[PDB]
Amino acid sequence: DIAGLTPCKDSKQFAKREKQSIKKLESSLKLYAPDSAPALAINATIEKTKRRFDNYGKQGLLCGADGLPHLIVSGDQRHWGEFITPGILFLYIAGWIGWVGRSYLIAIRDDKKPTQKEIIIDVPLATRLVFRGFSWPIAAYRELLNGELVAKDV
Amino acid sequence: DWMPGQPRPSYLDGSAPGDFGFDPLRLGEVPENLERFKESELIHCRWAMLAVPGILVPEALGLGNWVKAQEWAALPGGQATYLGNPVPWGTLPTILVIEFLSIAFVEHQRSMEKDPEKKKYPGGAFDPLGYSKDPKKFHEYKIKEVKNGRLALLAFVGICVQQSAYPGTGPLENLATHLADPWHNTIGNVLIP
Amino acid sequence: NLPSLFVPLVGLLFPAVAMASLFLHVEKRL
Amino acid sequence: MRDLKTYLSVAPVASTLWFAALAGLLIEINRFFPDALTFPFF
Amino acid sequence: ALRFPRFSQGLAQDPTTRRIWFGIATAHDFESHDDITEGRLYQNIFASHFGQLAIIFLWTSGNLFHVAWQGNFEAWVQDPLHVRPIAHAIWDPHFGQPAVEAFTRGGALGPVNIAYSGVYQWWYTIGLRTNEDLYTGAIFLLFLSFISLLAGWLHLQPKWKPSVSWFKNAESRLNHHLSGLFGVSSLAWAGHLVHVAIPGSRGEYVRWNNFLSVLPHPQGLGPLFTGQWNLYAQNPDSSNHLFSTSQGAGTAILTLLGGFHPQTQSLWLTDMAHHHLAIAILFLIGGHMYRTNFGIGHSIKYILEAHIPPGGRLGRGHKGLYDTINNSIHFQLGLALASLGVITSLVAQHMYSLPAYAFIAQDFTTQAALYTHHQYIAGFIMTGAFAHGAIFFIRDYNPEQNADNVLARMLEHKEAIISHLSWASLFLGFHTLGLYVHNDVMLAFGTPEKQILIEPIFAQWIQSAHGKTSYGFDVLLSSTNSPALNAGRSIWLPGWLNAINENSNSLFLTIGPGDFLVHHAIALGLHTTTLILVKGALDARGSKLMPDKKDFGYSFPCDGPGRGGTCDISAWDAFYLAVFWMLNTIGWVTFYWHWKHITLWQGNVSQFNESSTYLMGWLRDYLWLNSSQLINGYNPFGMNSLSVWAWMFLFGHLVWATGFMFLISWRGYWQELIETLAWAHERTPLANLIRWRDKPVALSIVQARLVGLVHFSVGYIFTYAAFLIASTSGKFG
Amino acid sequence: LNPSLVISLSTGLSLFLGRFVFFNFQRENVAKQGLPEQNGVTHFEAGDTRAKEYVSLLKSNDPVGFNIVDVLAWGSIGHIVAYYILATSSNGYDPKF
Amino acid sequence: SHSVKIYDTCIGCTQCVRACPTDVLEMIPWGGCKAKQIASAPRTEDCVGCKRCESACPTDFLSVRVYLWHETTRSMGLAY
Amino acid sequence: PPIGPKRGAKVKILRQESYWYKGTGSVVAVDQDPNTRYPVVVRFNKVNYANVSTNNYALDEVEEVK
Ligand code: CLA
Ligand code: CLA
Ligand code: CLA
Ligand code: CLA
Ligand code: CLA
Ligand SMILES: CC1=C(/C=C/C(C)=C/C=C/C(C)=C/C=C/C=C(C)/C=C/C=C(C)/C=C/C2=C(C)CCCC2(C)C)C(C)(C)CCC1
Ligand SMILES: CC1=C(/C=C/C(C)=C/C=C/C(C)=C\C=C/C=C(C)/C=C/C=C(C)/C=C/C2=C(C)CCCC2(C)C)C(C)(C)CCC1
Ligand SMILES: CC1=C(/C=C/C(C)=C/C=C/C(C)=C\C=C\C=C(C)\C=C\C=C(C)\C=C\C2=C(C)CCCC2(C)C)C(C)(C)CCC1
Repeated sequence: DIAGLTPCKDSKQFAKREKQSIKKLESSLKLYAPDSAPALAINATIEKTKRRFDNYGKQGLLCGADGLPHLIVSGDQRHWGEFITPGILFLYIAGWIGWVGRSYLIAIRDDKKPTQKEIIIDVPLATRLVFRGFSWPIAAYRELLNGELVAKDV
Repeated sequence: DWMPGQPRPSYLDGSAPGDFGFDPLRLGEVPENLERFKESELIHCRWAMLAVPGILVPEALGLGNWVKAQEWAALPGGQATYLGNPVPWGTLPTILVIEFLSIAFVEHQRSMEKDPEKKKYPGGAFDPLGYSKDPKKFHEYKIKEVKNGRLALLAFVGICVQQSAYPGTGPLENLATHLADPWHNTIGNVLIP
Repeated sequence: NLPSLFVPLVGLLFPAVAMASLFLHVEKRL
Repeated sequence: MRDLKTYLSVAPVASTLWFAALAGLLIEINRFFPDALTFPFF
Repeated sequence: ALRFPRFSQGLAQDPTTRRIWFGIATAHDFESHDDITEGRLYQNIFASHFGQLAIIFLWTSGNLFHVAWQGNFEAWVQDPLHVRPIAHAIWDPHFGQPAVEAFTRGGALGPVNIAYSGVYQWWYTIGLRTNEDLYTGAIFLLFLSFISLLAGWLHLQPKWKPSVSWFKNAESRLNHHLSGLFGVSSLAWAGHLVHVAIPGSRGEYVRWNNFLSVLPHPQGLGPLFTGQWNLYAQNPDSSNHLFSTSQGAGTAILTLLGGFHPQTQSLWLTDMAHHHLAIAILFLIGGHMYRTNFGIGHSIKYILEAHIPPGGRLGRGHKGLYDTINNSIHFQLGLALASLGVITSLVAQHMYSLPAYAFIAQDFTTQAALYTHHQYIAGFIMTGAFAHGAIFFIRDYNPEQNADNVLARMLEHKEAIISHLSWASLFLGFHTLGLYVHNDVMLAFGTPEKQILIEPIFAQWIQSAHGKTSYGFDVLLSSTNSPALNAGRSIWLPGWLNAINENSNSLFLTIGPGDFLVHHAIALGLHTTTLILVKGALDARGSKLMPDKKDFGYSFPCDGPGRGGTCDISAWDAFYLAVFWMLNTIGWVTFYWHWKHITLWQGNVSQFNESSTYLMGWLRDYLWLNSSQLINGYNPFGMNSLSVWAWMFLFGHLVWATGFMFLISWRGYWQELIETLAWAHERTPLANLIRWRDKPVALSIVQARLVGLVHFSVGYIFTYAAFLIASTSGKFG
Repeated sequence: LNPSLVISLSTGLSLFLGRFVFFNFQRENVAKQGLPEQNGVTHFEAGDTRAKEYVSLLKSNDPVGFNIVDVLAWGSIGHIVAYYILATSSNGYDPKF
Repeated sequence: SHSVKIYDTCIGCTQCVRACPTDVLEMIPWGGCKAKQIASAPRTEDCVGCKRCESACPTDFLSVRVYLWHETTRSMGLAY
Repeated sequence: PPIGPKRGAKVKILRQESYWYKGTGSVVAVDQDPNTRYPVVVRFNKVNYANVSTNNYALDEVEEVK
């Protein structure tokens, strides 16, 4: 497929890895009575392994000759779940955090002792401000247009 | 005004030919550059006004389109055909040396004159019919040339972009393809494959 | 044969002479 | 009481509470949605 | 003056041992010497240049002499792939018998060192065949060294010493350097290729005696002047060709084939002759650009004055830069070192991928050694380039004469520059380290399938663009309908596409996620080293912590413990800090190269591909695994030829660690200690009969930074060199 | 195909252009750009003994001022174009359309 | 010997002199500030270069400057 | 007549070697005695690297800003 890779659903090496992992955990499982709690734990790890490989196979991940997923970050629309979509989620959260922290710093900057609220958090003010991050992209875009985002002549 | 509701630039009062107040990048902020731009704009407008029919008319006839009419020079023994006639000098180095000397001389003659108003509208030998008679009608003809030439430039852009969107086409071949089924033959298919 | 002459020449005699000479130049007083 | 809430608002304590909540959250998310190299919902 | 150093009265009057040390470390900083003038400055530099050239000629002459007198050259020419070349003989009276035995190799009569510089392949490729040829070379170079000393001596006497106005005639020097130094030299080299090297490649031994009888081409000279040059490209060598023989030999002297010689795995000699001829023409025609004595050409000053964009986004543009650069030797040295460092890395990257010497690509220890060599040289050269940018800003920069031009605007928005270099370095660092650590945790917990392995799809797409088929992207040169493929099918593309898709060579090696990660580490190192050096240069004239820094010079200890503490606030200190990051960066580069190749040469490319995505893989499957033969170079059970590399390996480990002392311990500790020692000496009978002429003191603050950086670097280089050469040569593959 | 023909044509045309076409442009540009100068003054006035330009060779009884240096420059161009067309004609190179 | 200079930004608070451990600096009369005194460095041959004076100056930027220069027995603080 | 800016006025520091260069501060008192070379006393919101928050400046080193 892309970059000479093959889908992990079609990869012999991928299935060989799932097989060798499961047989490894079963080799550990042969040591304990099947009713015992170590046994149930190793069974849970086995079920979680099958869930892992089956999900990677389902969601269309490409594999290398190593039998391991490789991520396509070029922007190819078949693989936005591998970077572009979690990336937009990240930028939303990071923009949220930074926008909220900036809101707090602006809110306390004209206090009589600003540093006082930087080492002892004004939690009521913080709670008032945390949900501004929900609309941070509109707020920051509007500030960029209005000229409130950047300090003048710095 | 090109865009109703928008404040015209400070340096565009509307007096110039074809001045509708369009310079959103303020590229004419410096006056010297603006004058140079009026000259160069007229040069492009006139090259385009000559080149558009030279592209279309041989296509309406049996001759190839504007792209095919350049193709003999790619192959080594190439000889041109003007109206189906294998013109003898049609080899690429011949007409290439010819074109370099002739074009270089003429255009460089334009480089060595600085009126600067003659660099836009020289006239004289280039106005033998004397359409510069009535300065009102001559200025209206300036608006005439500028709008005609801008139109020709836009058309040329359409020809090149259509040529990229349909390699080995003709503007009139594209037009006929559209006239067949206008609702299913559109730029929409090129914008949306 | 020649290395048996020049290896001690540049590895023993030359460093001794250069170090002694540079020592003298460096400790001189005009 | 007021002084104690003040102490609990101080930088290290607010940090332990905040990151402890964040850790419990991320742990539980990886508990119900383990592994996951991708955003599968598209 | 009155004693050493005679160029510094302030140092000669020092009663401490410092006087000696600083006399050595300041001997070449002419601008700081007593009674210095501009004329003396330029003249001392010029003579020093002749002295350097003499050193270089004498050094190459020595290499020639030793290969001819103690080496394998004649035997090596007959069997390039089964004779280990000999650098020189070993006469060490400290050898036991086992060392005499184990180092006696390469078919020699006593202990010898195997050369890993690759001079055998080079001299063989250019036409040298006999030890006699090598002796003629060595005597010729000894001669050239002597005439270098002669000219350097000559231009120090009056009427032979040039005026500074002559040194500042930039247009003339550029015309002669481009047209003559670059162009004519290249043209002559094409001459040597077609008259000597290509004949020697076809079995003809052409020397000074017979080179007038022999024709380089059967029709030669006449198709050149007619303008039908293709007769020179007519009959190339056959794809079945033996390099020292007339089998498969053609008659062509100038080709554009594009690949490698199938036997030697190196570039075609006719290709190289054609290359030097063509670029020689470009340099000749380009060396007529600037104005001298004939009323035609450019005023570089006028061109610089002319390049000022309207709208003023660059202010006054490049106005005043001609004097700013021509009057500042540090600006010139900075540009020279920057460019020279770039093309040094370029040489490193192109000599492993496109080998130009016969039978050098099969010598793996040599290819590794040369790549490492030139990458470390390139690094040091880059750090120096920035160092002299800073020194320029302090000593030569005239703010009023560069007012509002591009150069001053660098200083004017230095915080945006420095802050964004900081951002890029932090992003690269956070995420490259984060992905490596994630992958290491996945492999620790036994779930390699959970790694984050990002395909280097952009570089892969570029390799496809070059015609590599490994990734199936079907773009230009990788696609049949591409105009770029059609345009070159008749020329270089058959040989090129043949070479790039051969799996044995290093031409655009196949890349995967492990290459992605290390490439981002390399980006991190370039950005951080660049951040340190750029901040150092732009803050050299001052900061908010030290606004008057320009008044204190390039190198000073600090500004005391006031204002918060000011250690390592000088620009020199920024260089000193950046050298560590350069050693780190080139360490990553060379680790990368050597591991990828050592796995390629073993047919075990997969080991790199799978193990390079987590850092334990690098620690265990590269360093630990390949130290095996090295660390056994000597042991309780005996020795072998690798012992010199085992010893050296520890030597570096020692020197490096010694450096840590000077870097962690600072001065006052040692000064008080030395005071107790002075007391001890004066109060010890018999010994107090002996008195020191120079008061023993602890090394200076800056001096300790330098000494410790030097130990750190010597240990760094010697350690990695021992491991590189022992791990490759021990396997030779 | 004939070297004397192509070289003579190209060099004659180059000398011709430089003489009757591009001469004024050449001179006004070499005049406004002027002699190279260090620290606000020419290299020779600054003290470079060998930076004095040669006014003897630049004198020509050619009415417009065309001299030996002009001949050398334009003739060089004509020979470079000439050997370009010669070498490029004997190629046999043809791109695949 | 190290060079030491005073700049007319000096406000005459005397702290550089009080800080100096070798007595390099003095207070001399002057008319440029309210304290009517300015510092001076008449004994820089005894200056050891510790910059305690600079640590003591309240002026922004400093009004004492120590330019470490040619080393002597006195400037290296040697008792031997 | 009073020399220098009004007390309490915000001024922009023009002294390039000042920690507060191109920043602003509040005027405290302007010493009207001539021969005083740096009569303007400015207090600042942030301490400099010497933990000092006030400094004297010349008349041409302060620019009154509202
Ligand atoms: C400049 C490059 C160079 C280098 C790095 C070496 C390195 C070496 N040489 Mg060689 N040598 C050289 C040039 C060089 N040589 C030249 C040009 C000649 C004359 C043809 C010789 C002739 C020579 C002989 C006969 C012998 C060596 C030997 C050796 C080895 C032991 C060192 C020694 O005996 O002192 C070197 C002895 C010399 C005579 C060298 C001086 C030759 C010229 C004039 C160098 C200029 C020296 C100058 C006064 C100081 C300049 C400092 C430096 C830049 C050179 C050593 C590995 C010995 C050996 O092989 O041991 C196994 C040995 O017997 N050398
Ligand atoms: C392994 C050794 C090491 C490491 C990790 C670093 C790390 C760094 N150096 Mg440094 N450096 C080193 C050696 C090292 N250096 C040496 C030997 C020298 C010579 C003295 C220098 C001299 C030097 C200079 C002069 C500069 C740097 C710079 C930097 C930063 C570069 C930007 C970056 O990569 O983003 C961040 C990268 C990291 C690797 C940070 C790692 C830590 C992460 C964030 C862990 C996260 C915390 C985690 C939750 C655990 C919490 C622990 C808990 C107890 C709180 C970075 C923090 C440059 C800089 O400041 O960049 C702006 C800079 O100018 N270095
Ligand atoms: C309000 C918090 C905040 C904001 C909005 C920014 C914003 C910015 N920082 Mg900064 N920074 C911060 C905190 C913040 N920083 C802290 C706490 C530190 C010390 C650890 C730094 C250290 C730092 C460095 C070294 C650099 C930046 C840089 C930058 C710029 C580039 C983005 C970046 O590299 O992020 C990187 C972010 C970090 C390295 C750490 C951020 C710490 C957390 C995630 C944010 C703080 C949260 C805060 C506690 C919120 C309080 C909640 C409140 C409502 C009560 C950007 C304008 C770079 C720059 O100059 O760009 C040109 C750069 O070089 N920052
Ligand atoms: C064409 C290249 C070139 C040129 C001509 C110069 C020229 C100059 N440099 Mg520069 N520089 C360069 C490249 C260059 N440099 C490079 C590549 C670097 C990066 C390493 C630097 C970094 C640099 C700094 C930081 C400084 C200079 C300084 C100077 C000036 C004085 C040097 C001096 O007198 O000290 C004399 C030099 C020595 C006595 C050398 C002894 C120390 C060396 C490094 C130890 C050798 C290693 C060891 C012995 C190897 C043997 C190991 C053994 C086990 C085998 C001088 C004008 C200094 C200066 O004047 O600043 C204004 C200054 O501080 N340079
Ligand atoms: C055609 C006339 C001419 C020529 C041949 C030279 C030649 C030279 N000049 Mg000179 N110069 C000239 C005219 C000329 N100059 C004039 C007219 C002036 C007055 C305006 C000057 C004034 C001048 C000064 C002030 C100085 C020089 C210097 C130099 C030397 C530079 C050092 C060097 O070796 O680099 C050699 C360069 C090359 C070999 C070409 C570039 C190398 C490339 C970029 C890298 C390698 C290419 C290739 C891959 C190599 C393969 C490697 C393999 C073979 C191992 C050099 C030999 C400097 C010097 O060293 O003084 C002695 C110096 O200080 N020149
Ligand atoms: C500080 C300072 C300084 C210094 C600086 C430096 C040191 C710099 C550097 C730098 C560098 C180090 C740079 C680099 C660069 C590069 C570039 C700029 C590139 C180019 C490119 C291109 C454009 C290419 C292209 C191409 C081709 C041609 C073909 C193939 C493909 C490609 C695309 C690749 C000075 C002295 C000056 C002054 C003072 C200050
Ligand atoms: C008297 C007279 C006349 C005449 C004139 C004439 C006849 C002229 C001549 C002139 C000429 C006729 C000139 C020429 C030429 C020049 C030059 C200067 C040259 C050159 C060449 C070159 C430079 C080359 C190069 C090369 C080489 C060598 C190698 C490779 C190839 C090439 C090309 C690169 C007339 C009547 C008109 C007018 C009156 C007067
Ligand atoms: C698409 C894509 C891609 C690409 C990318 C790129 C190439 C980009 C660019 C980008 C860029 C080139 C950007 C820029 C920037 C600039 C600036 C100028 C900035 C800024 C920022 C700011 C201003 C911020 C602010 C804030 C906020 C908003 C929130 C938080 C707080 C703060 C304040 C921080 C790749 C292939 C990779 C992957 C796939 C997808």
